[PDB]
Amino acid sequence: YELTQPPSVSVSPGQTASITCSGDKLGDKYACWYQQKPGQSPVLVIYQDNKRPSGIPERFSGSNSGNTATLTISGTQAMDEADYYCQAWDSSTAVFGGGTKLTVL
Amino acid sequence: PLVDLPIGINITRFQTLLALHRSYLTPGDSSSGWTAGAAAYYVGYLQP
Amino acid sequence: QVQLVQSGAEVKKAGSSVKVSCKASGGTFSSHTITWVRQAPGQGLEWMGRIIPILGIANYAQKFQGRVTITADKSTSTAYMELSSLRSEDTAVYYCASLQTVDTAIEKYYGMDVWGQGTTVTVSS
Amino acid sequence: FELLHAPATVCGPKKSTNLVKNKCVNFNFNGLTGTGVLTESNKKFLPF
Repeated sequence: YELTQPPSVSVSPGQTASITCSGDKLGDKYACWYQQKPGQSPVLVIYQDNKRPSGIPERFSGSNSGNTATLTISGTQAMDEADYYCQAWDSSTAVFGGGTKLTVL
Repeated sequence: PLVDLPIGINITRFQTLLALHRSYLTPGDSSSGWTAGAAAYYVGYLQP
Repeated sequence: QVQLVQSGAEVKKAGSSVKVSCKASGGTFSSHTITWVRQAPGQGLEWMGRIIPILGIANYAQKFQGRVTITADKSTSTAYMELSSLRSEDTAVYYCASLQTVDTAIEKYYGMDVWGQGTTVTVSS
Repeated sequence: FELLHAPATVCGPKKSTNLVKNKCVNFNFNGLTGTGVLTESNKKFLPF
C-alpha cells in the first residue's frame, strides 16, 4: 500500500536499466508505470502488468515478481530523460510514489 | 422453451453480442484488438 | 479521440474558492471516466479522485476528504469541481485524464490513456 | 387521458380457491374452463 523507491538512478546510454518499485504486497495487483518528460505531460507506457501499449516503441519491458515490480529498458537514448512513477489501483484508490529520475551521461 | 416476453414491437434486423478479452491496448485508443476464440456461431431463418 | 483542453493559469488571492474544469471538445463526454491528479515540484503525484459522468459516482481520496466537491453534468458536457481551505503548501499543478471505462471494477484493467497540459495555480498573499 | 394505448395490460389478479379431488367439479385452470374428475396421477412430464 505504501511505496518507497530510490530517489534517483544513473546509467550510461545504450545500457540495460533495471528499476525496482518496492512496496507492501504489490504483486498480483496490476501496477502501472507512467512516464513524464520535462516540459511534456505524462504518458502511458505500462498497463495492468508491465504491458507496453502498441504505438510506443518497444524499448520498455518488465515483469511482476511475488513482491516486487521491475522495469527493463532496452536501447536507451538521450531523449529518454523522464521520471517514472509506479502506481496501482488498490482498495479502489490510486497511490503515487516519489518517482525516479533517470540520468544519462 | 425458456421465456416469453410481451415486448409488442416489430423486429427486422438482429445482431450478435460477443464478449472479448483485451489482448493488448494502445495509447490514444485506436480500437486495439481483443481475443475471445473462434466465435463460431450459426444463424438460421424459420419459415412457415 | 479526445483532447481534454482546459483553461490557462489563473491568479487569485489566498483563502478564496478555487474552481477548475476540463473540457473535452473531442470524443463523447460520457463513456470515459475522468480523474484528476495533482503534479507538484519535487513532491511526486497526488491523487484526488475520479468521477464517472454516466454513472455519476465520485470516489474520494484519503487526504482530500471533505475539501473537494466534484460534480459532472452530461447536458453541459463539462466536469467541474469546487475547492476551498487551500493553503500555500497545497499549491501545485492540477491535471485531468481519462480511463476509457465507466465501471468501478474495471479501472484496474486500464490506465490514464490521455493527460491534460496542466493548469498551474498561483496563490497571492 | 384516454386508455388503450399499448397491448400490454396493467390490472388486478385472478383469485384462487382450494382444490378438491375425486368428484365431478367445475374448474378454471388458468382460464381453462371445464368439468370432470380431478385425480392425482402417476404420470409426469416436463415442468414448463
